[PDB]
Amino acid sequence: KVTYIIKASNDVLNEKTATILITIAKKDFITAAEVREVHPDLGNAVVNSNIGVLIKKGLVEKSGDGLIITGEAQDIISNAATLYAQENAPELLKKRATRKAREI
DNA sequence: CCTGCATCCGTGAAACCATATGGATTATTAAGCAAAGCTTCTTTTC
Repeated sequence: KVTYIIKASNDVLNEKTATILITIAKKDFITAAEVREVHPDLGNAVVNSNIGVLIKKGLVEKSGDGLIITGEAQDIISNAATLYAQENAPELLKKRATRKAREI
């Protein structure tokens, strides 16, 4: 899960901003009060510190009240589900028959 | 010199040679593209 996140980010993160990053990429332009709501274990300035890291890294930014990742963090998520497909859903990553097509 | 008349000017109702030259035009090809067509997964029927 966050193994693929922090591993896919080359360990630039910790688990707090990992699951917060799952929350931000999970619903587009959500409020940080919902982030603190689904993270009751973390403090208000702990969540705001982790958003200070993602803003500090420039991944998650605002749109007025908006909160969303950029495309590079999106590539980190898609690599995370890629390795999650390599190790957790192996037959989901498959391929069917391919047409040639035409023969002389 | 300055008063006094005249006027008059405005003002409206050839051909060629040569030499670059580059920009304009044409051809030629790589990319791409919409449309078609396999391949498998559901969906509907008896």
